[PDB]
Amino acid sequence: AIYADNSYSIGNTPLVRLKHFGHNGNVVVKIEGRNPSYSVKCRIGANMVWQAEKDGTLTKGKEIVEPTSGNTGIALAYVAAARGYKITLTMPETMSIERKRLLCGLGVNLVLTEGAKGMKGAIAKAEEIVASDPSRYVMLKQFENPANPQIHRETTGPEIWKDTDGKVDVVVAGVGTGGSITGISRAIKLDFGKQITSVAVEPVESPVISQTLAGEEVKPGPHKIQGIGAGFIPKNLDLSIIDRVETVDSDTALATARRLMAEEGILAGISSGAAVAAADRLAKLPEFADKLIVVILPSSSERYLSTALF
Amino acid sequence: AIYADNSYSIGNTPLVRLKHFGHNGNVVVKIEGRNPSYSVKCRIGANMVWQAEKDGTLTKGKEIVEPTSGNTGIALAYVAAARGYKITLTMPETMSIERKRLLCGLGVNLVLTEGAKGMKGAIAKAEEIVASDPSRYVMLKQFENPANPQIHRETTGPEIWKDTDGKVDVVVAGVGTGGSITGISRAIKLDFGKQITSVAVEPVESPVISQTLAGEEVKPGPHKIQGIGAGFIPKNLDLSIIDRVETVDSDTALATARRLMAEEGILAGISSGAAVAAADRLAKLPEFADKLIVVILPSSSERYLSTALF
Repeated sequence: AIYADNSYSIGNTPLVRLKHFGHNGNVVVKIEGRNPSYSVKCRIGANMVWQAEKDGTLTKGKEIVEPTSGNTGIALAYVAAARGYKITLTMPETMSIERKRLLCGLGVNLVLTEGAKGMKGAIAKAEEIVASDPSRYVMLKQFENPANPQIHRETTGPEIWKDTDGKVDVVVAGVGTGGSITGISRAIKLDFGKQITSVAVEPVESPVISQTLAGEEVKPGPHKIQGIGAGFIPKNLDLSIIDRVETVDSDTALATARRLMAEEGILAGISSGAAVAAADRLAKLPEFADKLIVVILPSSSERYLSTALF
Repeated sequence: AIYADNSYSIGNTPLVRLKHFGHNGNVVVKIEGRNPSYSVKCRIGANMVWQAEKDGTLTKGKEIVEPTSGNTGIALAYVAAARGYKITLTMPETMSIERKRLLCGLGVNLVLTEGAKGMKGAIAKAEEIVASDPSRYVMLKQFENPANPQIHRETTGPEIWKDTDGKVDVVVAGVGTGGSITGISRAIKLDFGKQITSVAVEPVESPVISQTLAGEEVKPGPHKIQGIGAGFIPKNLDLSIIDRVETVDSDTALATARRLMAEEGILAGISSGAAVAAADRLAKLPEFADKLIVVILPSSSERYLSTALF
């Protein structure tokens, strides 16, 4: 069991039962912080690169270009270093010094865009760089790349099946790309044939999945629950497998993350608090009393030291 | 496989083969960053508490008091929160705001000592608090507590045996408490009967193990390789099982940690770079050419963002 590089070490993350949430230990958490670059995204960083290699879109000498400095950026940086690809990440010039230093540390070619242009500016610039030499540059496209949910179908979902001996009844996950909830859900429902309840979590400030499914006007808004609430329905969110949508507000998500730290001794990120708050709400409905609820905690706390968490 | 609290989730950390160090892949690293609170110390935080419980020194209502804010402090904070103990950590008032916020986040009662007094002040204060109500307060004493090396004999060492199918020939580890090298060494040499080479790593700036074994004057010095080089021989360093001592300087340790990041896509801490630099030196001696060298990387990189690493 020696990994040939750090990309292959993804996953096998542990399940920890919560003591101060749910009812008689019905809430259980999957610690995705225990990963090569400390987020759930390492699984997709790995698989998107592996997949582009197998299909010939990524070859020796080609360079990766992605508009991200979040978990996905960090994940692709580590994979690119592990597997010997150059990588450029585009991002607004107003990003954190810590994040700059971290990505630069991982050997990323950092391309800062105009502050004023925000995400839009960074995405446009990524596309511009690719356009300039399409045979040289490859954008992996986390929101739409099927390799994203597929890795969760092959690893994250079977890990949950196995660690629960098939007893999982409910999976609760925040939605960014939708990869986690989609892949996990397909694994449990389709590969293992169990009719669980799949619960998507989104910010009440930007409840676009809830609005969409209700046939209402889609109205995104700002929130502080980083990693989720992208403000649109991503292609990697298979709405067909979603049974339920829970909205959580930023303050509750933050307070819940602090509670996980101080009461459970679990170092999770803001989105982890959002996911647990939703799971805790379900866990205290009588309908979920005898049900084992498994919650994805996407990231670890030291990543949020600069933020409102602390 | 559901842990009853986060203390039980320790270990099972992965081995990753290095591409840009050693010779024909003879250097392999154990990623101790993949742990509940992101260091090797979580194993001892867990076991010292478990052991004090089993021997009746830690009971419901008693409070932990330790002079540490490093990895051990963070480790005990998470265990104390997971298992429902109050904890006070003493530390110089000049410690980092990040570290203050992190420990405070974990629900620690932080006791700041006089800047001028440094470590000495914090240790004295810990002892003072314990003295004031010895039936209330318990100090676990990482430098001398046998539960420290014992956890490494029971988990870390057998993990290395198993992941290498008994092929490990050399274990390289930096020494702080000496727990890692001691426990691992006892496991492999005594429990599994293989005559490996155990290599302690210390800073050339404070080479007290080298001085001691040579019968020379012991002369500690400041260095930046955090986690090692305590400036004395700790009781939990079993010198009997040490075959070799490698000294590494701070700059090389730092540059080596940056190389691990940028060339291997491994997010390790300063002491991880020190340990790899020593292993790389051994790995390029012909005597170690056909030998599998396993190196402990104690911590992950985001813990060193404020530091000289970045």
